[PDB]
Amino acid sequence: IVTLQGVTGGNTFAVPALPPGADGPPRVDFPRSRLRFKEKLGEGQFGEVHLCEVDSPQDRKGHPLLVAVKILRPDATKNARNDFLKEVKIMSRLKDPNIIRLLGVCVQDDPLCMITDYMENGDLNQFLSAHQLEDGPTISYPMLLHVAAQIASGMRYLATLNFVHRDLATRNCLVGENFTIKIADFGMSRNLYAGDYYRVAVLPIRWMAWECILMGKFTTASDVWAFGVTLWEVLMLCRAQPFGQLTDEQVIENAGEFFRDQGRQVYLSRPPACPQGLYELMLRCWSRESEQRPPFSQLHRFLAE
Repeated sequence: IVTLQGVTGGNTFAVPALPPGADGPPRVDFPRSRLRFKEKLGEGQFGEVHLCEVDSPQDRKGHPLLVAVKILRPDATKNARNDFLKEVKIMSRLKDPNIIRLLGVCVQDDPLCMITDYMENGDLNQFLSAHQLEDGPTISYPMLLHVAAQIASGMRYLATLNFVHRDLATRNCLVGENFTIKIADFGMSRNLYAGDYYRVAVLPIRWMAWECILMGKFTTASDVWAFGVTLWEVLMLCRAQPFGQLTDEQVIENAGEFFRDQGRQVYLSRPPACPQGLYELMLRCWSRESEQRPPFSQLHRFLAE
């Protein structure tokens, strides 16, 4: 019923009817000549996402600035251009330390470009999956909770705006110096994460709540379910895929069992690094009834303290 993929490949947010801006993007277009291509993160139907460096960004500090660049095709239809510009207005509202920010745009010419901040160490799945827990590089358990706490605060902020992410996961959490986290939305565009999506729509079924799969009902409570799975990833140091032993069909089968709720379902097991109390809170995010799932305000309080 619902497609989540945006025009340039990434996933889009579910947003209320937004008042016209009267906050917003920069009034001046970003000089394209200042974008040095580095890599192609992913692609969509009418565009692509690039990683680019920027020299002398005054117009981490000493090194060059990494940025993601959404690029619409020059031959994009008027509907595609309107969709891209809907994404712009949404990303222009995002102003939080743990959320990516719209840094510039290139509208007055072709192709349409969206410049957003990008973190130094790429996404958290690739970075964390190489670490091991302290008794390759190592990470402490307090630093893990520090990562999870930032993700909670990011969603808490999105919750205050009535935004719904609909594709939260470690692959959409960007990491930089000192385990600074910024939530983003590029993973859906990446070949590297195809296994995380089921073709139909193309959906991240392993992170979706049962009502997203069986009714297409995405809400803040369904982002809490995804945050539950994401927290599980972090405490597993991103070593395995959620329900990785199951096929994509068995994952939909399992969603029906969450709905039937007769004990035939299976939940993710407690990660070795996870205390009992944190696992219990993790399980509350997977409650059958949306209302029984914790709010991000309460998740942020537990993880920060």
